[PDB]
Amino acid sequence: DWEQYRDRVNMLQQERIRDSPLLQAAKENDLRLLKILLLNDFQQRGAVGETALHVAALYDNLEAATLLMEAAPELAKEPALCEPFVGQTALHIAVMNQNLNLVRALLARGASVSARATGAAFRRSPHNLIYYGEHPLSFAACVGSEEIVRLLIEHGADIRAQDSLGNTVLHILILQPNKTFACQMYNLLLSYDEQSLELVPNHQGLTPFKLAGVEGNTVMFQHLMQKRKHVQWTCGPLTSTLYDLTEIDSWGEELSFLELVVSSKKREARQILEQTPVKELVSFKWKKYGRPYFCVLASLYILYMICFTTCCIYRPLKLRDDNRTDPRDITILQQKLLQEAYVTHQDNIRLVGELVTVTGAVIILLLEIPDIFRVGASRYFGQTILGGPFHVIIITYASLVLLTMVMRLTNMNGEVVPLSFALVLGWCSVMYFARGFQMLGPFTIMIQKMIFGDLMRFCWLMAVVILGFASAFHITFQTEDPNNLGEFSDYPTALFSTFELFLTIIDGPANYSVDLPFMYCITYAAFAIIATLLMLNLFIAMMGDTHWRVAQERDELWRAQVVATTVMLERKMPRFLWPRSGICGYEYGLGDRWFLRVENHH
Amino acid sequence: DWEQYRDRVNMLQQERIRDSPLLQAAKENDLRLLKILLLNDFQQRGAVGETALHVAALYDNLEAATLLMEAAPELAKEPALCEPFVGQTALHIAVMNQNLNLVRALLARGASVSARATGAAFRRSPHNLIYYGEHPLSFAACVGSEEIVRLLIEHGADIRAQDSLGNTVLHILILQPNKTFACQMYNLLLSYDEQSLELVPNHQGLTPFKLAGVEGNTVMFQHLMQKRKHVQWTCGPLTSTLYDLTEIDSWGEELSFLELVVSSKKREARQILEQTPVKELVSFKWKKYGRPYFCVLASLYILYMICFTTCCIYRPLKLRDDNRTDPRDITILQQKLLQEAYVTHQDNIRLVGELVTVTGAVIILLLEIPDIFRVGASRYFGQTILGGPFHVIIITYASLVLLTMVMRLTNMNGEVVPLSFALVLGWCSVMYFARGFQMLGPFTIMIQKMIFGDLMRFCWLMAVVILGFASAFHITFQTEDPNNLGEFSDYPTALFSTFELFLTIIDGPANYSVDLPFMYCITYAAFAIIATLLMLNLFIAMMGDTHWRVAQERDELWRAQVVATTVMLERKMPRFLWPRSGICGYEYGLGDRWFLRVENHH
Ligand SMILES: CCCCC/C=C/C/C=C\CCCCCCCC(=O)O[C@H](COC(=O)CCCCCCCCCCCCCCC)COP(=O)([O-])OCC[N+](C)(C)C
Ligand SMILES: CCCCC/C=C/C/C=C\CCCCCCCC(=O)O[C@H](COC(=O)CCCCCCCCCCCCCCC)COP(=O)([O-])OCC[N+](C)(C)C
Ligand SMILES: CC(C)[C@@H](C)/C=C/[C@@H](C)[C@H]1CC[C@H]2C3=CC=C4C[C@@H](O)CC[C@]4(C)[C@H]3CC[C@]12C
Ligand SMILES: CC(C)[C@@H](C)/C=C/[C@@H](C)[C@H]1CC[C@H]2C3=CC=C4C[C@@H](O)CC[C@]4(C)[C@H]3CC[C@]12C
Ligand SMILES: CC(C)[C@@H](C)/C=C/[C@@H](C)[C@H]1CC[C@H]2C3=CC=C4C[C@@H](O)CC[C@]4(C)[C@H]3CC[C@]12C
Ligand SMILES: CC(C)[C@@H](C)/C=C/[C@@H](C)[C@H]1CC[C@H]2C3=CC=C4C[C@@H](O)CC[C@]4(C)[C@H]3CC[C@]12C
Ligand SMILES: Clc1ccc(CO[C@H](Cn2ccnc2)c2ccc(Cl)cc2Cl)cc1
Ligand SMILES: Clc1ccc(CO[C@H](Cn2ccnc2)c2ccc(Cl)cc2Cl)cc1
Repeated sequence: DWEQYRDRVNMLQQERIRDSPLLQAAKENDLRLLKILLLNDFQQRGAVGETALHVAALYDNLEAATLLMEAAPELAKEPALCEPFVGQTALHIAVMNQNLNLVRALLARGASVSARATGAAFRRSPHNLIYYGEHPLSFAACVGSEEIVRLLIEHGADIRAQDSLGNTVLHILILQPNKTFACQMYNLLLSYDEQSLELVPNHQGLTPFKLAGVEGNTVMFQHLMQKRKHVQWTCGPLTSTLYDLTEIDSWGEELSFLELVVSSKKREARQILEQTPVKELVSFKWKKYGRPYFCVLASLYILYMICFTTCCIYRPLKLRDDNRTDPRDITILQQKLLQEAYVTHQDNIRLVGELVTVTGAVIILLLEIPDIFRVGASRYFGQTILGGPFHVIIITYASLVLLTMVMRLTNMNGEVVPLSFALVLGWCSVMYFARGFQMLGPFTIMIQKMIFGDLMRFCWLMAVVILGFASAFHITFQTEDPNNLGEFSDYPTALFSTFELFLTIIDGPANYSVDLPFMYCITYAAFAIIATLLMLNLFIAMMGDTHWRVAQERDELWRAQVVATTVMLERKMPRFLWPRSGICGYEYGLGDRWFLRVENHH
Repeated sequence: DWEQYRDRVNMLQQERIRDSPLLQAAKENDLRLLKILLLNDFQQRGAVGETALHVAALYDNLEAATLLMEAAPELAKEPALCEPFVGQTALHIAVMNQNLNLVRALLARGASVSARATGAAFRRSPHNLIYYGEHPLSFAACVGSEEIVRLLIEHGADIRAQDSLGNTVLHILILQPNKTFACQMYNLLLSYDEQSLELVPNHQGLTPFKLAGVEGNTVMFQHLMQKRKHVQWTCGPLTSTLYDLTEIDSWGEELSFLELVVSSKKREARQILEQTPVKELVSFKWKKYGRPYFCVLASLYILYMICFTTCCIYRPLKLRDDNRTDPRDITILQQKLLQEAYVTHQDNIRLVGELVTVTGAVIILLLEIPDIFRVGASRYFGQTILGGPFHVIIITYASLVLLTMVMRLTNMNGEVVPLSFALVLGWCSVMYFARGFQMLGPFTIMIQKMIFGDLMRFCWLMAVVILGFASAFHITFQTEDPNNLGEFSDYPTALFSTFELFLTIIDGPANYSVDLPFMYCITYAAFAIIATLLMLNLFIAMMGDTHWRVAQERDELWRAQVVATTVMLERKMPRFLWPRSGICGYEYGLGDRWFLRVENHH
C-alpha cells in the first residue's frame, strides 16, 4: 500500500541522515563538526537522493546551508532523485519553510526558479495533504509569502508555467484552503501577467474561472467577479451593476460553466449557484423558459403514461383452452396470439396506443443514451442533482417496453411480467418531474435520501428478523393441517406471510374453531413485540430524526436540481425556444459581450 | 450503614473536642487558655484517637500547633488510632490544609514523611469524596502544592512508595479531577525519580499509563504521549511524527492496553480511542485486517444459519398414527423415531447438515466459554461494547441445538420447542455482525438502547392495561355463545387477543349477524382510546424523543464496538493472519521498539 511505502521512505530517509555525518550535521546545525567535515562527498545523498543542502533547508538551518554552499556551490542546482521526491531542489524546501534569507542565498548561487518537483509526493491525490504544483513560485504563492513571490519573479520565474495537471499558479491558488490570502496572492500574480493567464486551460480544459466553479470556491468566484462587473450608477440606497456573462453563460463552449458547476462531485460546487450574477441568471432562465417547458414535458409524459396504461388495461386476452383440473388453479384467461390479437376496431385503436407506447420508448433511449456518453455513466446515474436514479428507471422502463414488443411479435407467453414492472417503473418515473415544483421537489429528495439511507439499514435488520420468525412459524405449523391455518403452509408462503405480518398488512393468523400450537402464541407474542411494536415504530422514530437533520441539505439540493434542469433543457431543446440570456452589448456599443444588469439596495 | 457510622464518628469527634478543654482550645486558637493549660494530658485524645495537635492542624491554627509542639514535641510523631482514621498524622492534615508553615514546623520536629493513613476514610471507595492515597507526598501532589511536594522530597519522602491498592503517587494523580495542574505535578514527580516509576504496576497490574487508559483520562494520556513521540521533520504546514507503540500495542502483554480501554466500565474510557496514535493504530488494524476477517466470519455464520434453517425445513416427520377424535384437533404429522428418520438419500444429506449444525454449536461454546473466564461473567454479558447481549443469545442458541441433538437421540417428542427458539435466537444473533458496517452498526445500538429503555417501560404499563381489559372482555363474553365471538372465550385466549388488539395486529371483534353485549362496545371504545390511540402512538412519540437525545452516544458506542471487534479478532485469530502493526524499529537502528508514523497539517 502507498502509506506503508511513504512510511518506509520517511524511515530510510531519517536513517541515512543519522548514518552519514555530513547529513547529521546538516540536520543539527553544529557548525564545528560541519566545518571539520568540509575542511577534510559534499555530493553525499540521503535515501531519496537529496543532498546535505536539502537536509539543511528541511531543518531550516540557514548557517549550515551557507557553509555547505560555500564548500560546494553546485548543491544549490541539485534535485532529489528517487520516485517520491524526483526533481525537488533545496529552493522548493526553503520556499515551503518561508526562509527568505536561505531563498536569497540559493538564488544568488544559481538555484533554478523553473525546476519542477515531478515526484509523487507533490501531485494532486488523496495520498498527499497539500498540492502546491511543481514550481517554487507555485509553492511561494500557496504558502502565501508575497516577498518570496516577488523575489522569484525578479529572478525570472515563469508565471505562466504549468504543473503536470496543466494547472498554472492561478489554478493552484483556487485549490488552497487559505482563501483569506489566496485572493491577495491572485492579484499579486495578475499584476505580473499584465492571452491573459486567466484564460489558460489545464488538462481538464478548465480555465481558473471554471475551476473556481467546479471546486465550489465561492470566495475566489466572487473575487473574480469584481473584474467582471461595472457599476452603472448609484443613487441614494440603490445601485445598478452590469455583470459580464461571457464565462458564466459559456455560449457555444463545450461543457459550459453551468454544466461544470451542476455536474461537479464537490458538495461545495452548488453554493456557486447562490452567487449574485449566477443566481439571477439561472432564476431568469428558469422563470422565463425552464418552468414553461418543464410543465409541457411533465404534461406530455403523464399523457404518454396514460396511453401506455390504457394499452395494458385493454391488453388482448381470450378464454383459456386447457381445463382447470387442479382445484387450486384460478387462471381463466390466456394471451391472444398475434394473428388473433388484432381483429376488431378496438384492437386497431389499441395498436395506435401501442405504437405511441413503443415510439416513446425509442425516443427515451435516443434522449438518454447520448447523455451517458457526455457525462460518463458513473456520474450520469450517480448524481442526485442531474436525476441519476430516474435515468436508471426510465431506461429500464423503455427496455421493458421494447422487450414486451418482441414478446408480442414472437407469441411469447408471460407479458404480465415486463408490463407489471414497466407500469410500476413508468409511473414512479413521473416523480422525475417533481423537481420543477417547490411543493413536490424537496419532498422527492427526502424520498431518495430515506430510500438509500434509513430504508436500506432497516431492510437489512428486518430481513434477519423475518428469516428467524418465518422459520419458527413454518416448523411450528409443519405438523398441523394446512387447511385450518394456511399462512405458514410452506417456506415461501411463511416468508411472505411473516413479511406481511411484520408490516401489519395481513392480520395475525387465528382460527378460534381449532387448537393452534402453544408454541405459535409464544412465537407470535415475541414477533409482535420485536417486529410491530419495537422495530416498525423505531423506523418512524429514526426517520423523524433523519428528517430534521437533512432538511437544510434537502432544500440546497432542490435549488441545485432546478438549475440542473434549466441547464439540461437549454442544452437539449432547439435554440429558437431558448433566446440567449442577458443583454446584448453590441446595440449599446459594448462590443460582442452579453451582460446581466442587477439593481440592488444598501 | 456506612453513612450512619461516619456521621456518628463525626459527632463523637466534635463532642470530645467540646468536652476536653485542651482540644477545645486547639480548635479555638485562644492562646491565653492554651498557655494556662500547658503551664499547669498533652497526649489527650479525641474520639478517633487524634491528639490536640491533629485538632490544631484540622482547624488550621498555626499558633496553637506551635504551643502544643513546644509543650509536647512527641505529638508531631503521633497517629490517630480508630478505624476511620488509623495512621493519620497532623502532617497529613497540615498538608491537606496547605499550611506550608505548619508542615515545616511538624517536619522540623520529626513528623514522619513515610507515615501511611491506612484508615477507611482515606481508601478508594464510593463512600469517600476524595482519594489521595496514604502518604503525605500523595496528599501534597493531589492538593497541587509544588512547594509542599518539594519540601517533603527534601525531608526524604519516598516518591516510589505505594498505597494499599499498590498505587504510586503517579497512579493517584491520574485519578484526580484537577487535570489542569495534575500534569504539572506529574512532571515535578518524574524529575525526582530521574525501573522508571512510570513502569511500576498497582495491585490490578496497571502501570500509570494503563490506568490513564482504563480511567479515560485523555488529558493525562495525551500528556504521557509527549514523552512517547519524536518529531522527524516539519516542512511548511506539514509535520511527520513517530509515536512509540510499546505500551499502546502491548505486544505479548497479558491484558493489553487496548483490551483494558475497550473493556473498561468507565464511560470516559472510550474517548482514549479518539487520541492520535490510538485512533490511527486501531483504524489501520480495522481497515487492513479487521474488516476483511469480520466480513468472512459474518458470511460463514450466515451460511451456517442457512444450513441449520434447512435442517429445520427438511425436519423428519410422518403421518400421525392416533386419530383426530377431537373436532378442534388439527395435528396430522408426527416426529419420526431415530430408527426411521435416517433411511433415504435426502435423510443422509440432512444428517450432514445436522452434523455441521451440531459442530458449529460445539465450536460456539469452545469460543465463548473461555472468554467468560477472562473478562468475568458480570462484564462479559454486561458490556455493550464487547457484545454482551449477543454472547447471551449465541450461548443460548448453541445450548438449544445441543438439547435438540439429545432429544433426537432419545426419541423425545417436542423438538418444535427448542428449534423454534434456536431459529429465532440463531437468526437474531446475525445482528452481532452489524457492528462491522457503518450503515447497520449505530442502528443496532439504537435497537439495544430502545429494548432495555423505552420498550421495557412501555411493556410494564402496557401489561397493566392488558390485564384490566382482558378481564373485562372475558367476563363480558362468559355469558355469550363461544361459537359467535371466540376471541375472549377463555382467559388465556382473552389475554392473547387483548395483546393483539392493543398492537392492532388482529381486527376488533365484530359479528353483525348477532347482538354482542352493550358492555363490549363501551369497554372496546375505552380500550381503543387508551391502548391504540393514546399509548401505541405515545410509544412512537417517546422513541422519537429518546432517538434525538441518544444519537451522539450511539455513534461513540459504534466506533468503540469497531475497536473492541478489532481487539477481539487480533486476540483470538492465528498470529500469521495478524502481522504486527506499525513500523519495526530494528531495521532503521531504533532498537527493539515499534512505531506509528503520523503525518499531519497545521
Ligand atoms: C436491503 C436488504 C436486503 C436483504 C436481502 C435478504 C433477503 C432474504 C429473504 C429471503 C430469501 C429466501 C427466499 C426463499 C428461499 C426458500 C424457498 C424454498 O425453496 O424453500 C425450501 C427449500 O429451501 C429452504 O429450505 C430454505 C433454506 C433457508 C434459506 C433462507 C434464506 C437464505 C438467504 C437469506 C439471506 C441471507 C442474509 C440475510 C441478511 C443477513 C423449499 O421447501 P418448501 O418451503 O417448498 O416446503 C417445506 C419443506 N419440504 C419440502 C420438506 C416440505
Ligand atoms: C417487561 C414487562 C413484563 C410484564 C410481565 C407481566 C405479564 C402479565 C401477563 C399475564 C400473566 C398471566 C398469564 C395467564 C394466566 C391465567 C391463565 C389461567 O389459567 O386462567 C384461569 C385461572 O387463572 C385465572 O383465573 C387468572 C387470574 C388472574 C391472573 C392475572 C395475571 C396475574 C399476574 C400478572 C402480572 C402481575 C403484574 C403485572 C404488572 C404490574 C383459567 O380459567 P380459564 O381462562 O381456562 O377459563 C375461564 C374460567 N373458568 C375455568 C371458570 C371457566
Ligand atoms: C416488483 C417491482 C415492482 C419492484 C422491484 C420495483 C421497484 C420500484 C417500484 C422501486 C425501485 C427503486 C425505487 C426508487 C428509486 C429512486 C427514486 C428516487 C426518489 O427521489 C423518489 C423515489 C424513487 C423514484 C423510487 C421509486 C420506487 C422504485 C422505482
Ligand atoms: C424485508 C426486506 C429485506 C425486503 C426487501 C424483503 C422481503 C422478502 C421477505 C420478500 C420480497 C419478495 C417476497 C416473495 C416473492 C415471491 C414469492 C413467490 C410466492 O409464490 C411465494 C412467496 C415468495 C417466495 C415471497 C417470499 C418473501 C419475499 C422474498
Ligand atoms: C418466544 C421466543 C422466540 C422469544 C422469547 C425470543 C426472544 C428473542 C427474539 C429476543 C430476546 C432478546 C432480544 C434481543 C436482545 C438484544 C439485542 C441486541 C440489540 O443490539 C439488537 C437486538 C437484539 C439482538 C434483540 C433481538 C430479539 C431478542 C433476541
Ligand atoms: C405486554 C407485555 C408485558 C408483553 C411482554 C406480554 C404479553 C402477554 C400478554 C403475552 C405474551 C405471551 C402470551 C401467551 C402465551 C401463550 C399462550 C398459550 C395459548 O394457548 C393461549 C394464550 C397464551 C396464554 C398467551 C397469553 C398472553 C401472553 C402471556
Ligand atoms: Cl410525482 C409528480 C411529479 C410531477 C407532477 C406535476 O404536477 C403538476 C401539478 N402540480 C403539482 C404540484 N404543483 C403543481 C401537473 C399535474 C398533472 C399534469 Cl397532467 C401536469 C402537471 Cl405539470 C405531479 C406529481
Ligand atoms: Cl443484521 C445484519 C448483520 C450483518 C450483515 C452483513 O451484511 C453484509 C452486507 N452489508 C450490509 C450492509 N453493508 C453490507 C453481508 C450480507 C450477506 C452476507 Cl452472506 C455477508 C455479508 Cl458480510 C447483515 C445484516
